[PDB]
Amino acid sequence: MADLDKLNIDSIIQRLLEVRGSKPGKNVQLQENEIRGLCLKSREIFLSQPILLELEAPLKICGDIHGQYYDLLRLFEYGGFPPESNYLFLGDYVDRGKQSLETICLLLAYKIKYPENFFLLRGNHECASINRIYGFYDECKRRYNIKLWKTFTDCFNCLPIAAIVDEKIFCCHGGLSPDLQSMEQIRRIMRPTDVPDQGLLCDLLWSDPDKDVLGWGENDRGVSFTFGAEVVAKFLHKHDLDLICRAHQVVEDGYEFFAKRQLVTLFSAPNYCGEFDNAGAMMSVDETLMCSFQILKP
Amino acid sequence: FSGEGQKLGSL
Amino acid sequence: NRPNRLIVDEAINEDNSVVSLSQPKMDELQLFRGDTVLLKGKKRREAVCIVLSDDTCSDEKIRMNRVVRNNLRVRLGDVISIQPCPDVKYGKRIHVLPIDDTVEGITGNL
Amino acid sequence: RDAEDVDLNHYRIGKIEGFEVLKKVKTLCLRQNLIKCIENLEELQSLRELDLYDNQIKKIENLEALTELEILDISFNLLRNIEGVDKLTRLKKLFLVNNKISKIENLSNLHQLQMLELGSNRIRAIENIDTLTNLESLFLGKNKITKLQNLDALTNLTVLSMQSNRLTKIEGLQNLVNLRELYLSHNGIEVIEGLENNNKLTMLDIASNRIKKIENISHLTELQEFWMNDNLLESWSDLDELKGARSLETVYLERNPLQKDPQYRRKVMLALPSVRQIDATFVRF
Repeated sequence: MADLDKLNIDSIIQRLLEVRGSKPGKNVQLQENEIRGLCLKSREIFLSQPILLELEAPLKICGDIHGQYYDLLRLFEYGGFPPESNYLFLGDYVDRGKQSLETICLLLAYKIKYPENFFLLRGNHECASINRIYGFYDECKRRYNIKLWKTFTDCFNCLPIAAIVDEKIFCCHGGLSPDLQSMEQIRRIMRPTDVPDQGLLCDLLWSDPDKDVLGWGENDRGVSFTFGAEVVAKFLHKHDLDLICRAHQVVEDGYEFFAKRQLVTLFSAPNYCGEFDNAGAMMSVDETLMCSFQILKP
Repeated sequence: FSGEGQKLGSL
Repeated sequence: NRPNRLIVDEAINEDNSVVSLSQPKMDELQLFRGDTVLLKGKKRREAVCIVLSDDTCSDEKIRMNRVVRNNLRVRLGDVISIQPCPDVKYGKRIHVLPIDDTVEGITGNL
Repeated sequence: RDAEDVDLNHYRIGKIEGFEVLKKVKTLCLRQNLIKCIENLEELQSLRELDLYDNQIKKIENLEALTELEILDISFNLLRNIEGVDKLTRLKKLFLVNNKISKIENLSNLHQLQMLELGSNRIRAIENIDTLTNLESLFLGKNKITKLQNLDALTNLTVLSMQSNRLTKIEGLQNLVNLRELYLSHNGIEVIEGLENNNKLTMLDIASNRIKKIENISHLTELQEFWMNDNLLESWSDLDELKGARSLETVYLERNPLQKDPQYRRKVMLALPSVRQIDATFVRF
């Protein structure tokens, strides 16, 4: 971004590359005035874009990084580091651990240097509240003070919500929703925003692509409305949609194609909580809307 | 002369 | 007639939207130091500004700067009525344009 | 030579070597580890820090044998319980928060301790939270108990943090002789005690305080952080008291109903130039 901001962005990129291929947990901190200016610029840029973004084909969209610096670095090394490749996370981009801050800083730096080669989203694990995602709020409270935490929360609330790949594949966090009607109210819903417990964005971030329901029902979050196969099919038919991205789940195969290859549940969460050996994967979207399952380590 | 057509001076 | 038409005195401050109002002026009128009131001028010249609290800079007369007088098309000592202007909200899409005689010389996005 | 730090962060291996071979290991980091725990904890006597996050083990290993430890980062683990932490009285730091912690215990007392964090437990059980008297900084926030255990015994601590705590009942705040830092965000206390007793605090947190005015803020010419977040606001008397002083830096009103007019914000900013920061946007001063 700015001269000091761009220098800090280059330094953070170099630090992440030096921490690439190694154990996760990078932080990538900064100064006080410089970080305040960078956060203000990032909030302004993210709020500048609409809630419904559009991807630039081709791109290497990853699954749920779960706030892992090692996973993000591996995706950058394999799927293409920024700004050499466009990245679009489906959701759950931040989670428990001290490695989500580095990924967020890298994404912000890439967007500042090239907004057409950087994108990320939040799900049930990367929510703005510590009730659903304490891997950010509690981490900031323990490490940093409250002013920087408030600035980060405001910047995150000033971010976009969804993305689309050539109007072919929907880059959603989880599954469909019964509350989502059209894009007119989505683009109208500007900053600020957050993942709720129930509704449409709540079902996108917390719920996953449901098949036991038809129009609406309960979800894994317990309050979300995991729209069933019928609701997703009706939404795709009305909106001429073909694919929807799913994340925020422990995928044993990483990338699962659901709804007859219409819900690519790509998840980049390797070894979720250790016990759940969830596989990592990415959605390699080519220039001709060719969705490929780029699996990764578990 | 035009209204809401040019990119404005963002702060 | 009405007491609200206070004399438009001269303001020592160069701020355009600031009028040095007497303690009696700020008190007898509902004029706080941060009250956005509307002043009506000649030929339907209405504007909203701030009312500064300066008892020593006003004696029953609204000390107004020359910029304020020029913008409002009013002279010194004018009995200008002042009314509250709380309906002034943020504009949606306000069209603006510089003055050719005034933007002549200031190059770039001035 | 012997490694001075054991890093097991996402090691993707159930067995970690160098714990006993390298007795000079001082940073036994296993944050976001794919393994259960780290063995040979008591084998390395010269261990300073021991991080274990996202640990697959449901129990601790040699949690009491390391009597020479300095930092015990057992935070963000999936362990069922944390026991034996009260035995090591020489542990200068302890981080066992943001973990499952179905049985939060072994936090009775210690001789040489400086940092302690064993909150965010699934069970709201606290055992002897105010037993030691050698601490200088207190972090009692994020308490799962509906009420605080004891806070009047802390008379030597210069830093108090009780933010985002579910302990609605918080008393004994006036029993402290002095405290340089005192955070009472979401403490559930109607009024702030110890304002007259501990008046040497440079920071103050109200967090939408039900009190209309601030407790002796005009005479408080030392607090540089007068924060009242998510205020209604209660009244403007606290604002007048804050404006009376000039040695404040951070001032939060905050997000009150009087901010609807943009002219009100400018008038407030002009009125209070002595505050270095204004809630979110720092005052130009």
